[PDB]
Amino acid sequence: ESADLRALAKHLYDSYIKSFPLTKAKARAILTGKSPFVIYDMNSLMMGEDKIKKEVAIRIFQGCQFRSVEAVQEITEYAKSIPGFVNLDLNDQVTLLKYGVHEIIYTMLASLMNKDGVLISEGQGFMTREFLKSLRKPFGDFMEPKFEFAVKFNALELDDSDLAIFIAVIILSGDRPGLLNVKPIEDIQDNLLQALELQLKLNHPESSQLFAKLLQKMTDLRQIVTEHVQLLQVIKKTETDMSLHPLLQEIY
Amino acid sequence: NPESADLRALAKHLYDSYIKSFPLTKAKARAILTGKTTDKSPFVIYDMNSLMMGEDKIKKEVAIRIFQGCQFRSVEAVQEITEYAKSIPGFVNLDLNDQVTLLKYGVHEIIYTMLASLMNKDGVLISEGQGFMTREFLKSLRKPFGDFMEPKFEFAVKFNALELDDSDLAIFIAVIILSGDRPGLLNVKPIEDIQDNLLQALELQLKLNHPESSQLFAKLLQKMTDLRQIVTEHVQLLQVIKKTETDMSLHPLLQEIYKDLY
Ligand SMILES: COC(=O)[C@]1(Cc2ccc(O)c(CC=C(C)C)c2)OC(=O)C(O)=C1c1ccc(O)cc1
Ligand SMILES: COC(=O)[C@]1(Cc2ccc(O)c(CC=C(C)C)c2)OC(=O)C(O)=C1c1ccc(O)cc1
Repeated sequence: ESADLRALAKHLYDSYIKSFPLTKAKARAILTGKSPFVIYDMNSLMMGEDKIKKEVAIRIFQGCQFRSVEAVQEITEYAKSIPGFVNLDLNDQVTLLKYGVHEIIYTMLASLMNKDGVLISEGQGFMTREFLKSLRKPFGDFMEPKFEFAVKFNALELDDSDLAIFIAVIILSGDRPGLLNVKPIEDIQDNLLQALELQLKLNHPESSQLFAKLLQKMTDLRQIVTEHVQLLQVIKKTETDMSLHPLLQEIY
Repeated sequence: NPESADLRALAKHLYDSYIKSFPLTKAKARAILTGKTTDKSPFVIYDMNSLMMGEDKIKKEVAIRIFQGCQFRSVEAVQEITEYAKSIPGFVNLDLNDQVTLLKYGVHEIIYTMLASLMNKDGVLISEGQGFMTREFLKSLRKPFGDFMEPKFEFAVKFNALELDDSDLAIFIAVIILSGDRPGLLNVKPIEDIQDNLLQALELQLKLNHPESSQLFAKLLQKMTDLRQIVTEHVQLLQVIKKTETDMSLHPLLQEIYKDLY
């Protein structure tokens, strides 16, 4: 019966590796020392465009949104590999992904961050924390709360096999508004929570109450998400130069 | 068999995303139209009085109010197709300008493909299938509004005879969006590679779902010629409206789609 939880752990690890090119293992190997191009100022950014692929702060934010949409499809694919997920009411699958992707993006973004900056373009670049802080308000305070979260999150020293199960727990949240059949969602999350618990005991025997400490980080995650939504409004309200091509507006 | 297993998974994925993106499926449309039902029975608009009463029953000039109404729903349909497109594996990975190009030229061919699901020889479901507007009433509309819908009906009765279900249409409308032959595409090869995979997916789906339908795949692909022609006539008809009805307002998103279209 513990054998089924190990099978679930391995299953989610295998699907996580398939769905996400840039693992934490890979990201960590880079961040510590195929060296990446560093963006530390406007001049290094300008030259960066030759491998990054009107105003600086707006172009960066927009680029980030384009790449965020690419990640949502990777997470959607991963979600369909979670035992029981596709058997749920189709409206509930949509609800769980709509509310879940933001929490997952910031969880996985921590894998790409240290206190000094963040890997960009599947590890091709490194944009410095200071450069992002240096953008004219309100763009200068967008990434900073994410860095704060990442520093505290990365102190848990989770690996990819741990994060694979954790991400599944996030997706199967029974408290998303508008859910029609909460029972099988909580029943799957119960099984994932059991699998995560055993994973963290076996993988981190020396790490006392790591399970508890990880679940507590959900608080921080949700604050980071609501804070981003609120700052997305300040943009929509007061930004004249944000108006993209009407058909691009639709995709985002 | 392992290769064909990945094509079944792609068809599954696309159908699943089709159900999520499109509130009114062919399956629901046909259940309303084939008049089996007591709860799903539509109110029928066939004349002015039934249109007037339809205003209370369903939730300026007549021909204009109907045309302004189709405009707004077309916009809402562009939204649904755009949401579907994002779900097609590889689409959001493509160049940003090419994503815009594929949608610009693709959405109207998809609108008319899926409008067929809502049509029989006698008329078309309106207001999410609550209403039904007769083909005769639409044809009797003041020139040039009288012949906007008739070419869609002509296409629909022929297309509908292929007897495709939603699981077929999900892969077909994906094949339409990933068209490498669109004017102004910067990188064609990555589009063609996605369409290759979609076409394999469609071919196995039509073979498994329609075993006794000879060359249904080839016959479906030929219908893409008919869609192309319906869009041209539609655009020509809009040019006439702009000049004849200067007081009538086209939607910017639709204007942007129509801007320098062939
Ligand atoms: C989970 O990770 C991600 O989704 C991202 C998306 C992404 C990919 C390539 C990129 O060049 C960017 C641009 C990142 C910035 C900070 C302008 C984002 O992949 C990243 O390497 C990265 O830094 C991401 C990212 C996502 C959301 C953000 O708010 C910031 C970065
Ligand atoms: C989903 O239903 C359709 O496809 C349309 C849109 C439609 C929806 C509700 C409506 O009330 C109407 C007609 C408008 C009034 C004010 C009675 C049209 O219903 C139609 O009869 C019709 O012709 C629709 C249509 C046609 C062409 C398009 O490009 C888009 C929608």
